[PDB]
Amino acid sequence: GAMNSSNYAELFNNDIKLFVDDTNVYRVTVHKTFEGNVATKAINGCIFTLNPKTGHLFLKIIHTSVWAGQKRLSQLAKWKTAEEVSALVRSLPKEEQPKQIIVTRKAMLDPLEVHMLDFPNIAIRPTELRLPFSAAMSIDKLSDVVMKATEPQMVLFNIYDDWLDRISSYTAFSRLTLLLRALKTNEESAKMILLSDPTITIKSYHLWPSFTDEQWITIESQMRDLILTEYGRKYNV
Amino acid sequence: MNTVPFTSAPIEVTIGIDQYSFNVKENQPFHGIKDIPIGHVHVIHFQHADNSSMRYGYWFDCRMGNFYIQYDPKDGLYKMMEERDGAKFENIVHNFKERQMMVSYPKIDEDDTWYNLTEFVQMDKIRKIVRKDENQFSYVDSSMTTVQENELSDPAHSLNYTVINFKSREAIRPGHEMEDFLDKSYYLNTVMLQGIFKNSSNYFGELQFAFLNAMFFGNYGSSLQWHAMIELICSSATVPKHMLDKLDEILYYQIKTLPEQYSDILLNERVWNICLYSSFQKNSLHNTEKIMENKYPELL
Ligand SMILES: O=C(Cn1cncn1)c1cccc(F)c1
Repeated sequence: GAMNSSNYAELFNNDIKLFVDDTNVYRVTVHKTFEGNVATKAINGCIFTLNPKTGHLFLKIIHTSVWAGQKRLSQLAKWKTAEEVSALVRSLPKEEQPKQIIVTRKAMLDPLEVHMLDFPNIAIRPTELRLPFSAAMSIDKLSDVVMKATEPQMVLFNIYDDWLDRISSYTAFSRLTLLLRALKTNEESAKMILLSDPTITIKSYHLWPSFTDEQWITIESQMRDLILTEYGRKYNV
Repeated sequence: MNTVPFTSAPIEVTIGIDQYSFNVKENQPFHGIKDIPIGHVHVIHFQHADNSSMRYGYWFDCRMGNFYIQYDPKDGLYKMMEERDGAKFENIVHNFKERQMMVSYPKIDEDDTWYNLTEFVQMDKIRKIVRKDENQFSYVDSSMTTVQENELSDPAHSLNYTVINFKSREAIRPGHEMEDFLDKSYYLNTVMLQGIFKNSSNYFGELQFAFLNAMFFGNYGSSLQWHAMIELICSSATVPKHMLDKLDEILYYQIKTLPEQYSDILLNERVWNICLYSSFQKNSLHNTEKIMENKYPELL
C-alpha cells in the first residue's frame, strides 16, 4: 500500500526501489499575447527517478518538442512520465529492475500501472509523505543540463555525491530531503547558506559542496532554522 | 401459456416469478404458477420466511421442457426438476388447474416490463454463464461468486461472466496505453464485440442477465459485472449509434424496475456519475439520465 512515516525504513532495505516524481515534467511560463490574451510557452522538463538506497538519479530530460501538436498536456505529461519510466525499467538488466516504484503524486498511479502491465511483479505505490523533489530544479547542475538540452536525453547522477562513503542511506536521504525542503521554502536563503563560504567548493563530479562532517552539521542546522523560520514568516509565529 | 407446477409447499416462503412475488404459508395448498408467457426466459425465485439469507432461484424457458418445483427436505430448498413423461405432466397440471390451486402469472396487457428487461437474454447463453449441463434450467443464488471474483473458490458453482478488466493486457494495446485507457473503443469494439461476444445482442444479454441476478438475488459479483459492462460502453468514444440507443432503453427499464429501497447497494455512485456526466456518452443516454435524476438525485 501507501508509503508513510511508519514504513519509512523500508526505503533503505535491500529491495530495489525507485521514487518517481513528475512535478517538473511539464513546465511552462505564462505570458500575455499581443492581443492581451494569455498563453503558455513550455520549457524543458525532467522526470526525477531516484533510488533512495544508492542515490542513483535517472534524470530523463523532457524536451519541449515532445509537446508539439499535442493537447491536454498536463494529462499527457503523466503518461509520458509512465512511458519513460517503463522504458527505463525495460532497459535495465533483470537483477537491476525495481521491485517497487513509488510515485510522489497519486495521479501517476494509473498511468504507471498501465504502462507496467508487462511487469505484474513490480508494485506501484503512492506515498503519504510530502517529499520535496519538485525542488530538484533548484540544484544548479541539474537545472543546467535540463535547460541546455536540445533533444531528449537521459543523464545519470548520484544525488548523494560521495556521502555514502561516510553516512548511511537513511542519513543521506534525510540530508537530501532537508536540503530540498529548504530550497523549496526559500531558494535564495537556502542557496546563500550552501555557498556563503567560497572556500568550500563543489567538485566537478558532484552536485553539492565538499563539506566536512562538522560543516554538514552546521549546514543542516541552518537549513532547519530556515525551514522553521519561513514557517513563522508564513504563519506569523 | 405454460405452467410450472409445485409438488407442494411445505415451508413458508416468498415466491418470486419474474418481477412478481407472493407469500405462501407453511403447508398451504399451493401447486404452482400458470399462464406463464411463452417466448421469454423466466426466473422463479425463493426467500424462506425463516432465513432471509440466501435468495435463490432458477432461470428457465418453458419451450425447453416441462419443469416443476418440489421441496427437498434434506437440502432444504425448493428444487426445479424436469418431468420427462409428457402425458404425466399434462395430467398433473390439468388436475391442479381444475382444483384452482395455482396462481396466475399476473401480466397486465399494456406491460412490456419483462420483455424490456430480458430482450436479449437467451437461455442458451445463461447456461454457459451458469454451468450445469445436465439441467435445462439454471440455479443462481445470492452467494455465488464470479469467475473474476475467484481470480482475486468452487469453480462448479460460479457465475462465468465475461471477464472485463480495464487495466489488463487484453484491454490495452502495447504502445496505445494512454489512448486505450482513456478511450476504450478498441477494447469494446474489437476485443469484446468482434472477438468475444460476436455481436451486441449477446453483450446486451449478458448485461441484462447480470442486472437481473443483482436485483433478484442481491448477487454482488453480478452487480460488478453489470456496472463494468455499462462503463465499458460509456468510456468508449466510438460506439455504434444503434447500441447507444438500445443501451439507453435497457438501462431505463432496469432503473425503472429497481426497488427504490435497494438503490444504495445496487447502484455504483462512481460509475453512474461518470457515465452520465463525464464520459464520452454523457449526452447519449437521455432516457436513463432523466429517470436517474428524477428517481435517485441523491446518488448524483
Ligand atoms: O415427477 C413428479 C412427481 N414425482 C415423480 N417421481 C417422484 N415424484 C411431478 C411431475 C410434474 C409435476 C409434479 F408436481 C410432480
